[PDB]
Amino acid sequence: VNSFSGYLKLTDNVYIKNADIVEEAKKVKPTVVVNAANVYLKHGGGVAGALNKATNNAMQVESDDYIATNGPLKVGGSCVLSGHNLAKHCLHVVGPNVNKGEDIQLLKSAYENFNQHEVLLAPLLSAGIFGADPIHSLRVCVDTVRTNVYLAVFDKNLYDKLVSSFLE
Ligand SMILES: Nc1nccc2ccccc12
Repeated sequence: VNSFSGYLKLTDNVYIKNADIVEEAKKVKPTVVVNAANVYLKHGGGVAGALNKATNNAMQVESDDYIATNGPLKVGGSCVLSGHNLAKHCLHVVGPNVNKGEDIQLLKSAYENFNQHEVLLAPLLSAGIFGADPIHSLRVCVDTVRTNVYLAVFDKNLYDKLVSSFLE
């Protein structure tokens, strides 16, 4: 149904809300939720752990089956797997992990994966355990994504800083 509500329109195609992405998925019934994935699709932490728990581990079971046959993703890459109870599809996108020395330039590649989907519910890529500057990630999103992205930011303080930064 893609019933997004209460988002702040930043650009013609980028929207943001102070919300929990899992509760958004339940409310919106998006066609596509983006996962903040790693290359092995091991969803023990970060947004990936939240999404996987909300699928009662179905996302991890599917992901383990996928990796054993298909091999890992690349940093900056993506795959499309089931959305389970959260969405029709899950776009698993690997942003660079700058806490582990990966090149922040790959954040552009990461966001380019969104352009194959008309509308997405997504987290800010490379945030949290991936260590990138969230203000920078929002700029790369706005500069790179051409399709309609609805960003959910959990932490109110961080939301407020992102919106302030963007309106400067
Ligand atoms: N659950 C959730 N939703 C949106 C953004 C997040 C960022 C980090 C952890 C959880 C998040």
